[PDB]
Amino acid sequence: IETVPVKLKPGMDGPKVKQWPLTEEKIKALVEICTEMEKEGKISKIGPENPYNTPVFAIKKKDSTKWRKLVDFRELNKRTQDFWEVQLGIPHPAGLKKKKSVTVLDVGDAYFSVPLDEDFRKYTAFTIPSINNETPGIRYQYNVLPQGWKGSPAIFQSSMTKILEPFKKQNPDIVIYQYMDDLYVGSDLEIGQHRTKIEELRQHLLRWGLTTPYELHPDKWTVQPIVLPEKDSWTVNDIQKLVGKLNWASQIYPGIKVRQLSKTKALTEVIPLTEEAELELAENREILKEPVHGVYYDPSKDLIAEIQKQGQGQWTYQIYQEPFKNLKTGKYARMRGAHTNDVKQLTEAVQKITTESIVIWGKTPKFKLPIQKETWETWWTEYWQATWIPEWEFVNTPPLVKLWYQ
Amino acid sequence: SPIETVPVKLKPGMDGPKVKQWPLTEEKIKALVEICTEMEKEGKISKIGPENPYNTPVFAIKKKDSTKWRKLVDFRELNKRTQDFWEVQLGIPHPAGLKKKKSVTVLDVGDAYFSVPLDEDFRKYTAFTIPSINNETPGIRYQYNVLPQGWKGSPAIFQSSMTKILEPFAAQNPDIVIYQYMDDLYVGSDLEIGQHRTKIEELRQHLLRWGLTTPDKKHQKEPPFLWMGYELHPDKWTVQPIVLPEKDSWTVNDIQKLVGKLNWASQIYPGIKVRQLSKLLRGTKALTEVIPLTEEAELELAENREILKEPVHGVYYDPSKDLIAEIQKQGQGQWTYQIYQEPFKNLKTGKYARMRHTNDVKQLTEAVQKITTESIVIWGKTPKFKLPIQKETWETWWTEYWQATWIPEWEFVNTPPLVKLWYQLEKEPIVGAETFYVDGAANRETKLGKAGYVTNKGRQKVVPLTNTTNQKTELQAIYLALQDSGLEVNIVTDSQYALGIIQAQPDKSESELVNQIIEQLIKKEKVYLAWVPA
Ligand SMILES: N#Cc1ccc2c(Oc3ccc(OS(=O)(=O)F)cc3OCCn3ccc(=O)[nH]c3=O)cccc2c1
Repeated sequence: IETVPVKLKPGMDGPKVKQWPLTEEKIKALVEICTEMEKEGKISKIGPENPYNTPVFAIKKKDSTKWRKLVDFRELNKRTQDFWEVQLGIPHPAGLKKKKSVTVLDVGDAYFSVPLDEDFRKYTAFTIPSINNETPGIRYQYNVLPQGWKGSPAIFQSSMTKILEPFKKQNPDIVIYQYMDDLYVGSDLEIGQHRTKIEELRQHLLRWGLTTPYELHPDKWTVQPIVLPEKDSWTVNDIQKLVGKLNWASQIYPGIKVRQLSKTKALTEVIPLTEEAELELAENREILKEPVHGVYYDPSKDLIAEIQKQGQGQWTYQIYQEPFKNLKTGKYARMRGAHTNDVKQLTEAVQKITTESIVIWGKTPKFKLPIQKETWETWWTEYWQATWIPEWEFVNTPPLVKLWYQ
Repeated sequence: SPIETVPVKLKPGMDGPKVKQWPLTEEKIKALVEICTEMEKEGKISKIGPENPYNTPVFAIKKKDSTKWRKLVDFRELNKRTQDFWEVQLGIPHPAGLKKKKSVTVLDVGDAYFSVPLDEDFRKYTAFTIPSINNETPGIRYQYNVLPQGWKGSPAIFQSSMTKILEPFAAQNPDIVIYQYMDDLYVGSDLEIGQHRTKIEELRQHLLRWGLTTPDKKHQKEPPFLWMGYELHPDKWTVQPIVLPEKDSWTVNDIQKLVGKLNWASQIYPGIKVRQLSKLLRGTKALTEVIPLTEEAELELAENREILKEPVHGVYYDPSKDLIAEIQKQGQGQWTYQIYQEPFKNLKTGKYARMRHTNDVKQLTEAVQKITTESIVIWGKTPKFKLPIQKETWETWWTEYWQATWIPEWEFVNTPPLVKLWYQLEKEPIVGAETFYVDGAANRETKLGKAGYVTNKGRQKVVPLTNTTNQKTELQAIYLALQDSGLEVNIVTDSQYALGIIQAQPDKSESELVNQIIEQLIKKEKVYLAWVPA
């Protein structure tokens, strides 16, 4: 099979990203994985004439007791795919977000059966690192379509469309969308009917040579409503926090009636709700009930996700592209009795938000994560169960607005 | 020389060097021809002249004299034009991470670059010229067959070549560990000394069969080894002796160098401080201006002079015995730590300083993070921690902090100064306590301002302020309300800045006002701060 030629964006040079230091455990797992890969043709050792590099990591995908290699191809994706969303794009179905159940099948192993353009392999270099700078580091490049690269499913989509065509014929109501290594498969069936259909698709893929080794429900109540507290008795400081919350929402919603509620008592003194005050409160709860105006998804600008830690395992998030023009807000919360911690919750939340973002727009967002950069860079792999990796950056000034999104 | 070459191409769309050969003395020309025929005799440079349009300058000099001159080539114009390579050793192994071997040998490899071949189709770009008498007579033209001295590709290609030559001997000798550095090999083994020396001779012979020469005498001086500013003894490591100078005046350069040597020493000497001594550097980047030493910095320099008077050593790493790090607070944002496996000899030491209103527990957490990173680099695992903080203190801080934080396996140590939380604001307002509606304001131009309060009981104060800012007066209003209230007080400000600073629960600051506010918040019993729009 001939190779699809890959000529990346003019003037752009290849990735030159440093490799993170790793635990001995993970270095050993990487050496094992890569020795089998070299033995099978998928990667080859390289020399000093190849200056590029692309980070690698060891994770455990889908709660397995066996390791898995994860290549961070973000830099190479920006440097090639920004002309391979154009030349070889995969169109994103606008109806996948509307099916009542959506399952995510991993179909990554597929790419390993297709060779990669020889002139391109240089740019898939990666270093398995040594401890204490003791040995040079082991240098590989790919000879087959690598998982994690956005060009692989692009190149493979002709094959994927052909393999899937008999199923798509037998099931014309089902939606199938390929994001990098996963088919997202949506249906309006009962959950058991849906599971039956998903296993039929598994066996259809299998009897065509695609090995494949947890459902979403995107009737998920898009941008969530904020509610004012409801109380039998209203104190001075209750009126104060209510006023302050309602003034912050003047940035998102325009028509919050304020003055009737703004009219040197002690904080704990209970002030009775005026007729004009309860009038303004009702008008404001109503003007909050409805969704926002002018909020439309622009497909030229990037998506932005912000997360806030709420305590007791709760986390709120907003996804937007213009401030206060939220495209989607929601709330994540880990298991009630499970042994979890902050960074575990942050990682599962980032993953959940990214999957939602794929289902809805076919793009991932850039995260503004509430966490020390070096902490995240050290611990994010320990719970990362996904094969893609979103862009991110770190917040260090806190929201003195914390409750306003709870 | 039977070594497989590495293919090298030029940066895309460039030609080779066509530089001028600015002639020099005839005696230099004679010395150059002597060394050039002696280097051709060994096939390192072959002489082909006619159809090569490329040229690179050549100079001659004597530095370390065996009664002989030496030839060198300014390869700048060629280096600028050749492709990038895989970089280099990107840093140094730390001695604390080495594992003791019963023997180690150092092997300096000889004319390393000149005994590794250069890719054939690239050799034309190394071409250079010798003139006779200022272009009155033509000169002789050469090119290189081997890695030229100081060319961009020589180090990484020599590393790759040496690694490949080593791996056959490495595979017929799994009991032996070979480490590479720019020109050296370090060979360690737990073989009996006679066997270790037989293997070192076998390795030398192996390398000789590939063109690489090696010290034929007794090998590089026995331990201790003076390597990369370290001293490596068969059972310990330390830094090479660090001598701080005593002088009257100090330029910014001299304090830069003193701060540097102190940081270097801090990896094994426990207790070194650099806070008040580099507070001098932040002023500007002017190189030769003389800086007056402060009194704090003078005590700091003396204090380091003392803790540096007696030598200290570190041990090497035992992978069978677990890894421990223990942390201590020092002072003005300064922390130290020790990493050990046993109680009388550290693997290494170190210090953490704060960069930027700060908090002790958050600072400890950043120290744990710096150490965790270093541990993963040096040894490939993370230490178990010994921290001067209590599980309830820390559990309280991280359950309330706005960032996520990873709190590794840690055990509490009761060495003072303990790390604690000194005050905690109320979550809900306080019944029975006075309420202070505080505000403050300055003027951007006149730098005059006011701070004041009105309380629900009818109490009112206004105090004037000179040389202040809106934020300074905003905090001064809160300070007034704390000064003039009882042990329970509700305070109401319209200053996001103020509420942010104070809600951060800082412990100290480089701002005396916030320190007085902190001492009040410690003195008070229940304080509920609250915010309203301006
Ligand atoms: N010039 C120079 C120089 C010399 C030697 C170096 C060096 O030796 C070693 C090589 C492999 C080793 O094996 S390993 O890392 O466990 F796999 C362990 C090693 O020396 C660590 C323990 N040590 C050290 C000295 C000693 O006398 N006695 C002893 O015990 C390592 C790095 C840099 C070196 C630089």
